[PDB]
Amino acid sequence: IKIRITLTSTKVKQLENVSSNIVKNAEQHNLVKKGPVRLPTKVLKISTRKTPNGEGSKTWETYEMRIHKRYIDLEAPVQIVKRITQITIEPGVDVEVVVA
Amino acid sequence: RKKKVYTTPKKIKHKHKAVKLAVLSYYKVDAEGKVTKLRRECSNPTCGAGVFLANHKDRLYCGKCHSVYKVNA
Amino acid sequence: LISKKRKLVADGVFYAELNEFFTRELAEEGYSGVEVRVTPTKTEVIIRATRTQDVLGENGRRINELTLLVQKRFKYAPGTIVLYAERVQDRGLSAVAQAESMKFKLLNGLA
Amino acid sequence: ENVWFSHPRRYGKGSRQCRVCSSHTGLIRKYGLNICRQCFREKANDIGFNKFR
Amino acid sequence: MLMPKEDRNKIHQYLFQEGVVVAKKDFNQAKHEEIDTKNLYVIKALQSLTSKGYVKTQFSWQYYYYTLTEEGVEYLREYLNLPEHIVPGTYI
RNA sequence: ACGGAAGGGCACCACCAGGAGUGGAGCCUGCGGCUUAAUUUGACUCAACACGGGGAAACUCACCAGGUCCAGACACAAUAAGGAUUGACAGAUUGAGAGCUCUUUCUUGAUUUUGUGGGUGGUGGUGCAUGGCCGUUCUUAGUUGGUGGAGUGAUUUGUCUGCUUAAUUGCGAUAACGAACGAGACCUUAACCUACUAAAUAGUGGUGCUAGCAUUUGCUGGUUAUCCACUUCUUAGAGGGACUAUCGGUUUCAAGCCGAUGGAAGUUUGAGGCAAUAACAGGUCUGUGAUGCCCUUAGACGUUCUGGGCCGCACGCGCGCUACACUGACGGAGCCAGCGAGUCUAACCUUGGCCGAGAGGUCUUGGUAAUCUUGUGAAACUCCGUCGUGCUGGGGAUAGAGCAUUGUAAUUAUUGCUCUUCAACGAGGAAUUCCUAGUAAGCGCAAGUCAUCAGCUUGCGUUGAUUACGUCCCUGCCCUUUGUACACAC
Ligand SMILES: [Mg+2]
Ligand SMILES: [Mg+2]
Ligand SMILES: [Mg+2]
Ligand SMILES: [Mg+2]
Ligand SMILES: [Mg+2]
Ligand SMILES: [Mg+2]
Ligand SMILES: [Mg+2]
Ligand SMILES: [Mg+2]
Ligand SMILES: [Mg+2]
Ligand SMILES: [Mg+2]
Ligand SMILES: [Mg+2]
Ligand SMILES: [Mg+2]
Ligand SMILES: [Mg+2]
Ligand SMILES: [Mg+2]
Ligand SMILES: [Mg+2]
Ligand SMILES: [Mg+2]
Ligand SMILES: [Mg+2]
Ligand SMILES: [Mg+2]
Ligand SMILES: [Mg+2]
Ligand SMILES: [Mg+2]
Ligand SMILES: [Mg+2]
Ligand SMILES: [Mg+2]
Ligand SMILES: [Mg+2]
Ligand SMILES: [Mg+2]
Ligand SMILES: [Mg+2]
Ligand SMILES: [Mg+2]
Ligand SMILES: [Mg+2]
Ligand SMILES: [Mg+2]
Ligand SMILES: [Zn+2]
Ligand SMILES: [Zn+2]
Repeated sequence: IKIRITLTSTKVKQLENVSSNIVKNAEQHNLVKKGPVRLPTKVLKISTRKTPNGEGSKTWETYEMRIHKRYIDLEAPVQIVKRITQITIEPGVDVEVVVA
Repeated sequence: RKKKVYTTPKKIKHKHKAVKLAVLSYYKVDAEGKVTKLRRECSNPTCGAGVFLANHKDRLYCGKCHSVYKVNA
Repeated sequence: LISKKRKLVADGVFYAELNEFFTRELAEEGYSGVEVRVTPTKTEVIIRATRTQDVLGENGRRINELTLLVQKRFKYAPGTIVLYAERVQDRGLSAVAQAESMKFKLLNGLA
Repeated sequence: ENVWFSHPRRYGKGSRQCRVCSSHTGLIRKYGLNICRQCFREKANDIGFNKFR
Repeated sequence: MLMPKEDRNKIHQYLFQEGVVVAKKDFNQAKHEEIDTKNLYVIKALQSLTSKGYVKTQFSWQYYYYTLTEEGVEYLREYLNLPEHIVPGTYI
């Protein structure tokens, strides 16, 4: 029934908690799956002069945002599908469910 | 800021205030009592025969189709 | 239909604009931060304050005002945005709150 | 009139400004956040940007 | 500032119906969202309203959040010719 | 605090031993002065001068010559529906289909206009009136209470003679005891895991289909719905691992130091982030709808339109890019990375096909991205040849002409391309900068600014040396003792 669930968070602990509860749910329902594939955590860099004005030693500041992306592939009926989208929500964690 | 010269002409020249001419809305009326019409009106179906064209000279200027009607008697 | 990078920086800018709006509006009510939990069926916004009674107002009037402002500003649909208020734990362990208290005291004229 | 705001503002430093300070100089246009560098340094920990190295 | 009565009452009836209004601080926009009137007219009408105690403002990143008071809702009732207790933005 | 006083200990923003250099030429860029209608302005030792993320056509923009608008809220008074006021075709006028203003009349109808007060705005002044941020003193190891003790007191001890350490880090000694901050611990990153979890958005092997050469099994390849199996390489998540381990020397024989072995890793493993007290009358009101005061506030210093300028050049400095050639230029072949960015109510990164010498144009395609651009087939590099010590095929400014692209607009060339012109420069004087290993240096690539414009910056990787592993001689820092007629403190 070919569903992909992608999770695109910044918080590794919340993301892994979500992944763990999803996979153990699918395992106690005994659903075939491709395990949680962890894509490269992508770093968003922004380099800025530390100062508002221009004088001083040219001190630079690199701010980073680490985006962690996981995906899981499930074979599942419509009931388990609708309840899985009902649940597996935590703050700061964004989900995308797509069929086919 | 040193000073302002205003080498421009002495030209504080702001325009009219929609010059306060006297009472208006003259079509005009006969003695007891038939009415006539000054200020020949427009040719548009949107004009409900209540808007006066102007007549400056060699041109009649509208008020409803506020500018576009121009063939002069 | 937006990339995840820009999606997340938009989430961050949304949180920041909300924080600034609330720390300008509800300063007299002990605004000690906000949380934003998006979800299927809605996004909920949990304000953490002290004077929750004054944040609510009568009949949730001010909460309705703020929900409408947020919706109109951020182009949400009516019903897709919800606001909750919560009495913050450990009022003394919140720097913004004590700073606002200092501000109001120094403005009222205390030393 | 029709000359009050005539000049196009489709590109250049006049087509953009900080969504906070309404300033044209020093824009961070990366990732579509459009914030001056100063206000970015102010609001980074709120936006989710942090220093690690 | 001078503006047409239909536009002023558009602003006022939208404000009475909703309870609030948000206006980007972008003059020369010529089209407010959710109102067919100029954003300049919106902003300055509600500014005139602010100065006489009826409505209140918060700028917050160039957006002019406006919300009305009891004086404002009573004034707008008297102005829009509506009955006593018709509807504010105060329904539970 | 200072000392051309002593003692001890440190630093390639100091030196030694050297490397690459800059200063010398051309050009780019910033600063000054000069010029100018304006050539906006801030910043002047380190701690100003490729800095204001400042690569300015317009905007940006603050400056100059001019022209509009009002966004002057609100209150009061006046005028005033026998009309407050608004707008307007055409012509004159104006750079200008700005009624801006005037001619002429039309249009609108209480929102306004005039005045008074009072506000609003200001890249206007004050950074010596402030906030916040940053930089620096200061990348060193220093700072502080409580209670006791010394002193009339300011103050001191604690916070130390020695040894040690990168380190007031420790051993310890001891009128001090017990604490705190900083340092360290911490966090991130780079290096190890053939051990865990797995994964057509990363791979590998085999088996099907298939191309070629050999044919005797084999070798090289392709192949999305051929599946099967796996996770060494790749990705991460949880964990392990190094703690100077073991051994030998050296030290009151303590802290610790040196050498060797093992190990992926033994300079606090490497590089960073965070980073104390006290201060500068450092910078910044030109980041802020952060701001007091002053000024201005409708022929406004508000705002906006047009056009110029910020590039203007007899000169002087700073950061840099090109080079002065054979360890080389050119032409062909060979041919290898990594950090990253990318389209929504839009038009981004663009493969492939065709056209064009070229730039580039066009028809399509994929990608909201570990999947597509992109193995980013980068450059230096290597191999074959041409040249031959000749300001030469080194070098490529300065100029002429043309073809394209970006953009409303390129004229004081935006940039790209083609041909031609082919200047200085023959290794750089007094001086002076950076640097101790995957570092210097060479080499290019991505991103930032960005419609276009890199010679700049932030990072990435590719090739990869010499020379110390020490000292306090110069320039400075730290602690102690000492002298001082210094205290804005040599
Ligand atoms: Mg030397
Ligand atoms: Mg050189
Ligand atoms: Mg220094
Ligand atoms: Mg300009
Ligand atoms: Mg201009
Ligand atoms: Mg101005
Ligand atoms: Mg100062
Ligand atoms: Mg200051
Ligand atoms: Mg005492
Ligand atoms: Mg005593
Ligand atoms: Mg004491
Ligand atoms: Mg095969
Ligand atoms: Mg031993
Ligand atoms: Mg370290
Ligand atoms: Mg400031
Ligand atoms: Mg300049
Ligand atoms: Mg510099
Ligand atoms: Mg040549
Ligand atoms: Mg070659
Ligand atoms: Mg690669
Ligand atoms: Mg030196
Ligand atoms: Mg670029
Ligand atoms: Mg330019
Ligand atoms: Mg620059
Ligand atoms: Mg050394
Ligand atoms: Mg003496
Ligand atoms: Mg004295
Ligand atoms: Mg002297
Ligand atoms: Zn008509
Ligand atoms: Zn800003």
